[PDB]
Amino acid sequence: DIEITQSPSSLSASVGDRVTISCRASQDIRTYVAWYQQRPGKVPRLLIYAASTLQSGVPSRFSGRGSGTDFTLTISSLQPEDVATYYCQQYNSAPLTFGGGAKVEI
Amino acid sequence: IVLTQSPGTLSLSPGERATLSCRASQSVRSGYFAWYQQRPGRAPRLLIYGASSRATAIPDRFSGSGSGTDFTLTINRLEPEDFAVYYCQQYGTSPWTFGQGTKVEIK
Amino acid sequence: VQLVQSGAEVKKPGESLKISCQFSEYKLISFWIAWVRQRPGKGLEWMGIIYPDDSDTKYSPSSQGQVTISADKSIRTAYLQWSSLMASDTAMYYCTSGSYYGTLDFWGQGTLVTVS
Amino acid sequence: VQLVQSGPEVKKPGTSVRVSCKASGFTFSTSAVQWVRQARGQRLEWIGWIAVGSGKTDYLQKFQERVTMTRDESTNTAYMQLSSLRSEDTAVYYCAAPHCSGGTCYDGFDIWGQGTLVTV
Amino acid sequence: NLCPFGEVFNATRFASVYAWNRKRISNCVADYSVLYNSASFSTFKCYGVSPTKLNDLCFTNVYADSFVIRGDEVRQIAPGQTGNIADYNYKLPDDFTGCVIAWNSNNLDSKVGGNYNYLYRLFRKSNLKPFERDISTEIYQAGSTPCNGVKGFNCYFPLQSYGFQPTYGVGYQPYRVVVLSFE
Repeated sequence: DIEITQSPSSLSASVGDRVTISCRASQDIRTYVAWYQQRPGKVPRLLIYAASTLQSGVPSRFSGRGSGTDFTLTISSLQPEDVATYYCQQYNSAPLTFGGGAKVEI
Repeated sequence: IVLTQSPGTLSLSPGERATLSCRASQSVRSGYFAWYQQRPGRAPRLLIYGASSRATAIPDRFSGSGSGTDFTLTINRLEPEDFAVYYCQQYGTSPWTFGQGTKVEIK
Repeated sequence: VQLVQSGAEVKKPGESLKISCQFSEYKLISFWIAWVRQRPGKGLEWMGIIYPDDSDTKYSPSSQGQVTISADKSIRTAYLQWSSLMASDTAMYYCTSGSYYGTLDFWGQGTLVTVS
Repeated sequence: VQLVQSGPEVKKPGTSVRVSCKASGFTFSTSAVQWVRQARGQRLEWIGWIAVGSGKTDYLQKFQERVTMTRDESTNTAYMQLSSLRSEDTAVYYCAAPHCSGGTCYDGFDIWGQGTLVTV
Repeated sequence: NLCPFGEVFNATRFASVYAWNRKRISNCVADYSVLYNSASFSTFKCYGVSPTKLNDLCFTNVYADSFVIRGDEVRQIAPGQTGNIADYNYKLPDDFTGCVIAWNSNNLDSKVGGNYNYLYRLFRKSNLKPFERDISTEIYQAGSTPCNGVKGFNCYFPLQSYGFQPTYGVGYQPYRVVVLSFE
């Protein structure tokens, strides 16, 4: 399989701060990493396609970056709306594995 | 299949016939048994196929007869050139298994 | 495409289960449905994928022999079929669909499975 | 027709060796490459084999989990990826492929590459 | 009286290259404008006819052969080519008079974990005669020893799956190919 290891499980930042969440893959996946956001109660929401492309309806605050082994989701000035958990999925190859969680609390 | 080579070590002279008898546990799928010669340092070279059909470029001094479980390799004019370790193999549906080598010894 | 699921389930460890998910009238043959599992507190896990139009199913190694995934095209519903359950299956199950690349764009509400 | 292996790959325990055999002259699409192992002063030990056409690999059960085998038919080669090396894998590795010229293989593994000594 | 071309190019699924589908077109009014004046076709290459001149000619039969191959193997769909597809799956005559239309169909025929519905023949004793195909699944005999139906050494299965995946490179991504031959 392909193993995904993420950033620290817990991140805390102030409102308006810039937040980075990075995850790395065991093998080499070209750019096929999606980024999902799951609010504490709601269903997870897909944010980012192959790391760069956003999703319709997502504010342009979120930004994807990286390639090969390491990928990164970055958030500009924060709001209380973004206190969710963030997962990075690799959809290269078979078993599309998920990373860990990146809890964010203001 | 767990093959074996009965003659152990051949302590012969380069004048007499060398017999290499190879005995399996089960049988083999048709003509998939094969013989190989490995000189002390050289990579093994293929000699024989299922029953008698020798490989290309093999000198005529190498011949062998056998079917089913039992197989045999014969050397008529044993030579200093022919002093190596001879290995069995089967290509059956099982994981292919070699045989414990037989070393031919001079005098 | 919208995805509506069956509902909350309460079972016993030996019980077997059927979980349903409806489709909103797909158009392409490359219309896959993935089932993902989120145990309480733990993160999302990708169980398996199915293509209803040809009904071709792929499983993750973890859930190969444990679960089954079917899809009745006529009534337009996929199912996660559980054999004899375990206490380790008290999770939230999501029926998802998305792009042909395998990304999970569309999510249905969660089916909450509890076994005691 | 000929077949040449890689060079010696003396490594440390726990590493992984990618042993390569490159073949010339064959219609390699029909050939099969078997991989065998022989310690110093010991008997040959079969490892596995590759059907290059279908690319279907059959391993020995002892080596089933540790080792994988691939082809890369574009370069007409054959690769053996051996995982964490226990101390026993200090042996000479051999490829064997038959005369498969003209879409018709020749029974028997006659063509053998010069061995590669891998030390653990 | 338009032609069934809508049921060929816009078909749901395409046959495997080793068992390529053939459909006959006759007693019909053919509109090749809808084909050439479409950007969906990555490859649109005609031999013996001009794409604009096509509407100006009449033929007694038009054979549409549909299948699915890789991106790298599109080149083999041409008169006088050598390769897996040309030698063992689909051979075109050297005096070919017709068009070849191939377009990338990754978002149709490639599926997560590998699409194993598409197969191609690996081996055959002799190359295919032009416009001739065999759907035989008998265990290929590579050497002298009779196989007797036991797969193994020199007893290879003749068909191999493409295993299409959506994350493959453009070379290995599936391409749907329709070959129009005019007679």
